[PDB]
Amino acid sequence: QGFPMKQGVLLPTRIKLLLTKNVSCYRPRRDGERKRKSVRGAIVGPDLAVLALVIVKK
RNA sequence: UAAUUCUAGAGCUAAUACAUGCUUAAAAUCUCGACCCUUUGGAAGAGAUGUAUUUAUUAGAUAAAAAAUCAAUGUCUUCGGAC
Repeated sequence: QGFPMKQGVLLPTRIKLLLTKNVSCYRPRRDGERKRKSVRGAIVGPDLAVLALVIVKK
């Protein structure tokens, strides 16, 4: 669908959260505002469409 | 990702952003008290004191005169201690 992954939620799905200032996946327009957005969980599965890979040793 | 002032991973470098942290007069006054050897003693040395926070306890005088008194003392000693 488009949604990104967030480390800390122990589900293989997506859910609605109330994001805050210094946390990733959100960027506030005014000061002191918080929005409810929807983010995808931290467990991989057949639904994904990309994946991040860092070569820690070749 | 069909999509909205949606955003993920990897790589750089700044501040009146964020996090730390030194400098300086002399004086006085307190407490502790090495010693001292003595009467009625005096003393080295030590530490404490900005402002702000919280609690407790004191100063923050005043309507009109003079003695007797208990001692202590500033002082001329008048070694009385009156002042």
